[PDB]
Amino acid sequence: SNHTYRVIEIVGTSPDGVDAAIQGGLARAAQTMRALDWFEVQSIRGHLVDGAVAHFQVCMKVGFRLED
Amino acid sequence: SNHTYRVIEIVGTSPDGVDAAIQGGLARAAQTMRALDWFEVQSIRGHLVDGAVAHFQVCMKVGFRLED
Amino acid sequence: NHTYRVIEIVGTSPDGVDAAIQGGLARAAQTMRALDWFEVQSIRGHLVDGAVAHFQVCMKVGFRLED
Amino acid sequence: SNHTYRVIEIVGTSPDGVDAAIQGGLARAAQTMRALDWFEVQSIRGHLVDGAVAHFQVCMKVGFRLED
Amino acid sequence: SNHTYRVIEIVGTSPDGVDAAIQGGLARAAQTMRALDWFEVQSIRGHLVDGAVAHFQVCMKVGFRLED
Amino acid sequence: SNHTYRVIEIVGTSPDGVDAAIQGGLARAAQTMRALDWFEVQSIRGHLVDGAVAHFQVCMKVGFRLED
Amino acid sequence: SNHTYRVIEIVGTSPDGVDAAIQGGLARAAQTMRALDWFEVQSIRGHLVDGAVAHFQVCMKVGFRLED
Amino acid sequence: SNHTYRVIEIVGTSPDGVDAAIQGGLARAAQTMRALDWFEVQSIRGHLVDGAVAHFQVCMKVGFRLED
Amino acid sequence: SNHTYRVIEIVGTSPDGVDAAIQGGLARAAQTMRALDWFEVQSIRGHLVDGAVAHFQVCMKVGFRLED
Amino acid sequence: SNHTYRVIEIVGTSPDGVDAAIQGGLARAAQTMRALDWFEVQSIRGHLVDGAVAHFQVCMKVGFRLED
Amino acid sequence: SNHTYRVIEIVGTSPDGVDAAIQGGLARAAQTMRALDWFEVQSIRGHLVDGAVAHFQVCMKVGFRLED
Amino acid sequence: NHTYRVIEIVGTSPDGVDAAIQGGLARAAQTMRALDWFEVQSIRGHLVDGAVAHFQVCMKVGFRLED
Ligand SMILES: CC(C)(COP(=O)(O)OP(=O)(O)OC[C@H]1O[C@@H](n2cnc3c(N)ncnc32)[C@H](O)[C@@H]1OP(=O)(O)O)[C@@H](O)C(=O)NCCC(=O)NCCS
Ligand SMILES: CC(C)(COP(=O)(O)OP(=O)(O)OC[C@H]1O[C@@H](n2cnc3c(N)ncnc32)[C@H](O)[C@@H]1OP(=O)(O)O)[C@@H](O)C(=O)NCCC(=O)NCCS
Ligand SMILES: CC(C)(COP(=O)(O)OP(=O)(O)OC[C@H]1O[C@@H](n2cnc3c(N)ncnc32)[C@H](O)[C@@H]1OP(=O)(O)O)[C@@H](O)C(=O)NCCC(=O)NCCS
Ligand SMILES: CC(C)(COP(=O)(O)OP(=O)(O)OC[C@H]1O[C@@H](n2cnc3c(N)ncnc32)[C@H](O)[C@@H]1OP(=O)(O)O)[C@@H](O)C(=O)NCCC(=O)NCCS
Ligand SMILES: CC(C)(COP(=O)(O)OP(=O)(O)OC[C@H]1O[C@@H](n2cnc3c(N)ncnc32)[C@H](O)[C@@H]1OP(=O)(O)O)[C@@H](O)C(=O)NCCC(=O)NCCS
Ligand SMILES: CC(C)(COP(=O)(O)OP(=O)(O)OC[C@H]1O[C@@H](n2cnc3c(N)ncnc32)[C@H](O)[C@@H]1OP(=O)(O)O)[C@@H](O)C(=O)NCCC(=O)NCCS
Ligand SMILES: CC(C)(COP(=O)(O)OP(=O)(O)OC[C@H]1O[C@@H](n2cnc3c(N)ncnc32)[C@H](O)[C@@H]1OP(=O)(O)O)[C@@H](O)C(=O)NCCC(=O)NCCS
Ligand SMILES: CC(C)(COP(=O)(O)OP(=O)(O)OC[C@H]1O[C@@H](n2cnc3c(N)ncnc32)[C@H](O)[C@@H]1OP(=O)(O)O)[C@@H](O)C(=O)NCCC(=O)NCCS
Ligand SMILES: CC(C)(COP(=O)(O)OP(=O)(O)OC[C@H]1O[C@@H](n2cnc3c(N)ncnc32)[C@H](O)[C@@H]1OP(=O)(O)O)[C@@H](O)C(=O)NCCC(=O)NCCS
Ligand SMILES: CC(C)(COP(=O)(O)OP(=O)(O)OC[C@H]1O[C@@H](n2cnc3c(N)ncnc32)[C@H](O)[C@@H]1OP(=O)(O)O)[C@@H](O)C(=O)NCCC(=O)NCCS
Ligand SMILES: CC(C)(COP(=O)(O)OP(=O)(O)OC[C@H]1O[C@@H](n2cnc3c(N)ncnc32)[C@H](O)[C@@H]1OP(=O)(O)O)[C@H](O)C(=O)NCCC(=O)NCCS
Ligand SMILES: CC(C)(COP(=O)(O)OP(=O)(O)OC[C@H]1O[C@@H](n2cnc3c(N)ncnc32)[C@H](O)[C@@H]1OP(=O)(O)O)[C@H](O)C(=O)NCCC(=O)NCCS
Ligand SMILES: Cc1cc2nc3c(=O)[nH]c(=O)nc-3n(C[C@H](O)[C@H](O)[C@H](O)COP(=O)(O)O)c2cc1C
Ligand SMILES: Cc1cc2nc3c(=O)[nH]c(=O)nc-3n(C[C@H](O)[C@H](O)[C@H](O)COP(=O)(O)O)c2cc1C
Ligand SMILES: [Cl-]
Ligand SMILES: [Cl-]
Repeated sequence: SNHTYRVIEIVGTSPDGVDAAIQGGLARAAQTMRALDWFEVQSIRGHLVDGAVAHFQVCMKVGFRLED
Repeated sequence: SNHTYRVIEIVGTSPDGVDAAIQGGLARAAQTMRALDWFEVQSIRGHLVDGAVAHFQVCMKVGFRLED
Repeated sequence: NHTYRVIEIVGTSPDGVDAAIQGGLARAAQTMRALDWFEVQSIRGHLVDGAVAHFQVCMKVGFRLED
Repeated sequence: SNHTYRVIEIVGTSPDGVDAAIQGGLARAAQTMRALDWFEVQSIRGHLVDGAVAHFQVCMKVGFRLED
Repeated sequence: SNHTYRVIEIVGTSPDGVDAAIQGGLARAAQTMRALDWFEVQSIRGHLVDGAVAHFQVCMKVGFRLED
Repeated sequence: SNHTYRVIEIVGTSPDGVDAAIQGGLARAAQTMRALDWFEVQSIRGHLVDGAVAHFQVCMKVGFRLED
Repeated sequence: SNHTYRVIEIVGTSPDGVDAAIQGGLARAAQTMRALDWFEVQSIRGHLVDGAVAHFQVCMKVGFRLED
Repeated sequence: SNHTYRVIEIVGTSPDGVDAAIQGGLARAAQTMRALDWFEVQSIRGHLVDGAVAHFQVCMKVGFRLED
Repeated sequence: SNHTYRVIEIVGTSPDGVDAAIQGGLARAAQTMRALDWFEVQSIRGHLVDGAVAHFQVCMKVGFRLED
Repeated sequence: SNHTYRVIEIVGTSPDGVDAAIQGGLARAAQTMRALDWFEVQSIRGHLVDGAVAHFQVCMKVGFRLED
Repeated sequence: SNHTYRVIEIVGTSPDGVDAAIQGGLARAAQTMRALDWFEVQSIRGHLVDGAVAHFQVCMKVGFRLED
Repeated sequence: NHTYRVIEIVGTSPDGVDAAIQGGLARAAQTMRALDWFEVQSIRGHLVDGAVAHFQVCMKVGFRLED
């Protein structure tokens, strides 16, 4: 037989930067999901409070292997 | 950093128009989902019957804050 | 089994997006048969006196080809 | 001689729908700008409060003729 | 009212080609999902081993009718 | 110093696959049109009947040389 | 008014350049079509012979107002 | 620090072609803007009158170095 | 309804990285603009000198609420 | 590790179909290139003769790991 | 039942225009490469010196038949 | 006057996006001359044990062609 994958979309956030947002988001996914394989960034965004980046926001597609 | 969002995709439908289709799709999401925050229209389509629009169909991405 | 044709039109209306969509499809319906679906390609409009004179909705329209 | 146009980007908002957001945004532009000619929609979005569309948000490119 | 569709994203795989990969992914979705209506290919990819295609990988959006 | 080409859009269909759907569409185009030169796939879609692919649907742009 | 427009797709060609390719195609559309209003360039392509550009090929969408 | 660039969008027009339209728009921008560095074409369009191109219209993003 | 936003485009730059480029561009915007609300990265580019990155350059759309 | 990959672009062709076109091109890349890892389909095109598909043409990006 | 094509990317430049920039790039490609078949413009850009276009820059994809 | 070549590479790094970008350009710099610019095409990564094993940044890299 042959594997099928599922691709969900999440947004990781961090006040520090793009990498921390990515990893922040993936950690929350890892808490409940198994067989996480890859991610792809869809967009990089952020919210500004008093002229400053309050949160970096990285929208990601996340691929994991489907269990039966 | 801590907050993570989930982005699901739905198609709202209505015979009345684009707004009606958007609000009908979102309304079904609100029956089961919590902390809904935003939507984005991916496309606007429709099925035609008797040379007129039977249903407007608006495809939407919908973001909500993930609970623990 | 069936082959479909996809043509591109622009429906316009001073009232809004729905009316523009419908205005355009109705003109298509006058001459074309077996119209099945549509997809909006863009939503534009012409402005006069700083207000929307016409909403213009570019659509692709799919209909089943006859023999 | 021959005309040049300027293309700015705005987001109109309304709690009623897409058309009202478009027109809401264009009215604010008209208050200060002259020779407004066309617009194109870049995206349709919205903010959700208690499962409901609080504001429809329509990001638009707006073209106007440049004065000298 | 009038239906709302849910649109999920999966990746079908097969060593045999694009069709088999497509039918492979959908067969896994059909094991657990009801009222599957349509699919759209997002991309066609593959992993290569020793200079030959090990698996075709077809990423699909898949739309089904939501139950209450 | 001369020729102009026309580009029309069709959707070929077939229960057998992507290739069959491509050829099925082009064959209909070949019944009436002359000097067909190239095609380009715009999208691969399909309708699902109780979990299986009923019809593969391949949307194509088809280019042909215009006669005077 | 509440006019409807038709958008067709053509490829104008010329050995001289992009401009010449655009007007070559539009002239051919102008031989049969009425109320031509606008064009939009989709792509700029060409064919190479002996390491030179034999023909510039400009693919255009051409919008015209439908008569009754 | 290190510079920030501003990126504006204009439409150059000319009855003569794409180059002249491009140079036309930039000449108007250069009348009032300083430290113009680059441009990128977004689209090439035109208005048609009596079956012929009245004006070429080239939409450009234009980047200049911000002063303090 | 009433609130309207403006979306300008800027390129932040830094020799240090992507985050640094983002924050430097936004910082220049905050010196003169008020009620900044969000940004979106349009692209990530850079200039190379001596076979290394002299400056990271992140192109950003930046939205702010229009005052009366 | 901290490997770097090279992505090249090829068009595989076959009169038989899409799958056959993909593997035709990959086999030619496999005749000279080492550590081929993945491909992504960019477009599916073809040439028409006598109203039939003479050659399926699949444009692919092909990623391989750079050696030292 | 055979040929494979290679697709490389170059940027032709010229102070005279888009066409000249296209031909200038292809001529360099013609100096070393054989069986050049087509090109496609990816983007039209340019560098500005004190308000005027210094160099038009046309990025192209260039396709040629691979020899054995 | 000058013609440029645009190649596509993927720089990787377990540390982040910048390090991935730089890791990739450095490998390019080992063999290529007159490297002038880069553009990021995508940011991806491989996951192991539910954490980022490698950040992968696909880039187009422009360099001036010699004669
Ligand atoms: C609601 C939601 C955010 C909760 O996610 P979460 O809190 O992060 O984690 P979940 O509660 O989903 O738990 C993960 C589930 O996937 C399962 N799972 C984890 N990895 C898996 C994988 N590799 N393959 C198959 N199943 C897996 C877990 O066992 C668990 O299943 P269970 O609940 O049946 O025991 C998420 O499930 C979701 O967004 N679902 C979609 C909801 C939707 O489509 N909305 C409808 C509105 S119209
Ligand atoms: C199946 C499905 C259509 C049903 O959606 P629904 O009828 O709108 O409601 P659900 O059954 O998902 O219930 C909502 C869930 O979200 C959870 N929830 C709601 N809002 C949440 C939020 N803000 N954060 C975290 N969890 C939330 C609820 O607790 C509930 O979970 P539970 O039933 O396990 O306790 C939908 O969940 C779905 O499409 N998900 C799976 C699709 C899929 O990927 N299938 C794989 C086939 S290959
Ligand atoms: C700040 C801003 C939002 C204010 O806009 P507004 O309140 O809606 O209206 P403005 O204050 O701009 O007034 C319109 C101006 O354009 C002029 N104008 C109007 N239509 C015009 C047209 N057809 N052609 C030329 N000028 C025109 C008006 O005369 C007025 O000029 P003036 O201020 O020199 O007297 C807007 O000007 C803007 O976003 N500018 C860009 C700021 C920017 O780039 N940010 C830099 C941060 S890095
Ligand atoms: C977890 C997952 C991989 C498992 O998928 P699966 O093994 O193919 O099938 P599931 O276990 O989800 O079962 C499908 C569910 O949808 C329901 N269902 C099926 N078709 C439906 C439809 N047409 N309408 C409404 N509900 C439907 C089924 O009853 C079942 O619900 P149940 O588990 O409460 O009984 C998949 O559900 C998924 O990717 N969910 C989203 C997880 C997610 O978003 N993670 C968040 C991490 S941040
Ligand atoms: C109506 C339609 C679906 C029927 O297509 P079809 O049955 O496959 O083929 P047609 O009946 O059009 O026949 C093809 C025509 O093109 C001509 N033709 C074929 N190749 C040609 C060529 N390369 N150069 C010039 N003419 C050519 C044929 O001679 C024939 O013309 P004729 O019957 O007037 O002599 C199709 O023509 C179409 O989609 N037209 C556009 C419809 C439209 O835009 N409607 C607007 C609604 S708002
Ligand atoms: C066949 C074709 C190439 C011939 O085009 P052409 O030589 O440039 O011009 P045509 O022969 O179509 O003549 C132009 C038509 O448009 C009509 N016309 C022109 N402008 C019009 C306008 N503004 N509004 C309404 N009608 C208009 C003319 O009356 C004429 O039709 P007529 O022969 O009934 O008088 C072209 O019409 C075409 O590609 N049609 C579509 C073919 C198609 O879809 N095939 C499907 C294959 S599956
Ligand atoms: C109004 C507008 C059309 C007029 O443009 P214009 O006639 O070509 O030139 P302007 O009058 O704006 O003059 C350029 C300004 O930029 C300044 N400037 C020029 N180059 C600069 C640079 N490199 N860095 C910083 N400032 C610069 C000039 O000093 C001048 O400022 P000043 O008017 O305060 O003296 C144009 O400025 C515009 O589109 N602005 C945005 C309006 C807008 O966003 N509207 C909001 C409606 S909701
Ligand atoms: C010229 C420019 C670079 C200077 O930007 P800057 O140095 O960052 O600061 P500005 O000079 O724009 O000053 C900020 C303006 O925004 C206004 N403002 C700030 N935030 C605002 C907000 N939230 N809502 C409304 N107005 C606001 C300020 O009052 C000020 O206007 P004023 O100087 O007329 O009183 C910039 O304004 C610009 O690029 N605009 C014009 C570009 C253009 O379109 N030129 C046309 C050439 S064809
Ligand atoms: C010219 C070309 C078509 C010939 O390709 P080909 O026949 O398939 O194979 P080549 O002749 O290049 O040989 C493959 C090379 O890759 C090298 N190689 C293979 N896999 C490798 C890898 N994983 N890592 C590092 N090197 C590898 C081989 O050593 C061989 O080089 P060598 O001749 O020094 O031993 C192709 O190399 C090409 O298109 N090059 C680019 C041309 C170009 O950019 N022209 C610019 C015009 S302006
Ligand atoms: C290095 C480079 C810029 C030089 O290009 P150039 O000076 O215009 O041309 P080249 O020196 O490569 O000569 C073209 C080669 O392709 C061959 N060639 C030309 N047409 C061919 C064809 N259609 N089929 C097969 N080979 C062909 C030529 O014979 C010559 O090969 P040879 O010298 O080994 O006999 C170019 O080859 C290139 O961009 N290569 C890829 C660089 C790269 O990917 N670097 C990785 C850094 S991480
Ligand atoms: C000029 C044009 C807009 C007129 O459109 P219209 O007035 O709305 O409708 P038409 O005049 O084409 O009439 C509809 C045609 O489609 C046919 N038809 C309707 N539905 C059909 C379907 N489902 N399948 C096949 N044929 C169908 C009708 O029989 C009629 O053909 P007929 O005139 O030979 O009897 C025309 O359709 C068109 O845009 N064709 C293409 C123009 C073109 O390509 N020109 C090339 C310029 S270079
Ligand atoms: C295999 C490959 C990755 C090796 O890359 P590498 O090890 O990083 O560097 P190379 O081995 O190519 O060496 C760099 C070349 O570019 C040349 N060069 C460097 N900078 C240059 C520049 N600015 N302009 C022109 N030439 C340059 C060098 O002189 C050298 O050529 P040489 O080997 O003839 O002396 C190769 O460059 C490649 O990917 N080529 C294309 C592969 C291909 O198209 N194969 C077809 C398969 S179907
Ligand atoms: C993906 C693809 C794109 C092509 N684009 C063009 C084009 O834009 N213009 C053109 O004239 N020919 C185009 N062609 C046709 C090629 O020029 C064709 O392969 C060539 O003319 C055949 O000659 P050969 O014997 O060298 O292979 C394209 C072919 C393919 C496969
Ligand atoms: C915009 C464009 C796209 C093209 N795409 C392809 C293609 O994908 N595959 C191909 O083989 N030829 C392609 N071609 C080349 C055409 O097939 C070419 O115009 C034709 O073969 C020339 O024959 P003719 O005498 O009928 O004009 C393309 C040409 C143009 C202008
Ligand atoms: Cl998506
Ligand atoms: Cl933009």
